[PDB]
Amino acid sequence: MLLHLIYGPTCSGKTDMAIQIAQETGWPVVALDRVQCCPQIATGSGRPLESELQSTRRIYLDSRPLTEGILDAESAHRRLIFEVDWRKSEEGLILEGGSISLLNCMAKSPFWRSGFQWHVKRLRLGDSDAFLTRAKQRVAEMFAIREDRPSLLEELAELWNYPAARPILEDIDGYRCAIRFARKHDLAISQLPNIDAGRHVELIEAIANEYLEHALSQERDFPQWPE
Ligand SMILES: Nc1ncnc2c1ncn2[C@@H]1O[C@H](COP(=O)(O)O)[C@@H](O)[C@H]1O
Ligand SMILES: CC(C)=CCSP(=O)(O)OP(=O)(O)O
Repeated sequence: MLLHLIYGPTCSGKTDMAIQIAQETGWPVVALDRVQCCPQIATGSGRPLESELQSTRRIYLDSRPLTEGILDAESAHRRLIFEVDWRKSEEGLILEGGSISLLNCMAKSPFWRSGFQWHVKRLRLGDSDAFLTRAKQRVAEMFAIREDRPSLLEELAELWNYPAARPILEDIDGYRCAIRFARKHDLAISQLPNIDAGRHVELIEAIANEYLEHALSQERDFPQWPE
């Protein structure tokens, strides 16, 4: 089997790159992401829109309530090995994502050491300013009110109802920022999606800066995959 590994920092265009290869080849893409396995934060966690898949398939390693905690990395790694192992008859698969703890498991795992052909692509963080520009547009996309999917702020207000979701979302990019932003301005979290004209802009810029923080960590902690 051919495994087309696309990894790299947040807001690097990885997902679209993967969808395009998947349109051409017909192969599924397995999301190398733990946080995307909670569909209740589909939007904030980066899941492509159903419209954006262009009819390609995108495979998550689990589907789990947020309050069950984010999928741990060794469990996600067991799962990934299984989604690849039972498709072993197929020409190729696309593995795309930015999970730091999960890429590190793949790099320690003997499973990948043997038995596959590979095309490996590592996307890198650009200049920070260009990064923040892409980040801010991404966040505004995740903030847009559509008919077909809850916004980030809507996902957050829904879950804030459940006290056990609170600690968990405080450890997730975007959400952590949005929560801190609410307390900073004395806003109920319920209120974030009604927020004045130019406070929308502060919050977007604040999240983008949390995304770049994360992308810096990804660049530090990522494995160096051989290619
Ligand atoms: N898709 C995602 N969306 C939001 N935050 C994420 C995402 N993936 C990782 N994180 C953050 O980075 C830490 C996850 O570690 P990892 O999966 O090992 O990169 C999480 O604890 C979140 O704080
Ligand atoms: C880490 C966050 C906020 C979203 C996950 S999707 P990504 O950000 O890994 O994706 P792209 O490189 O934009 O496809």
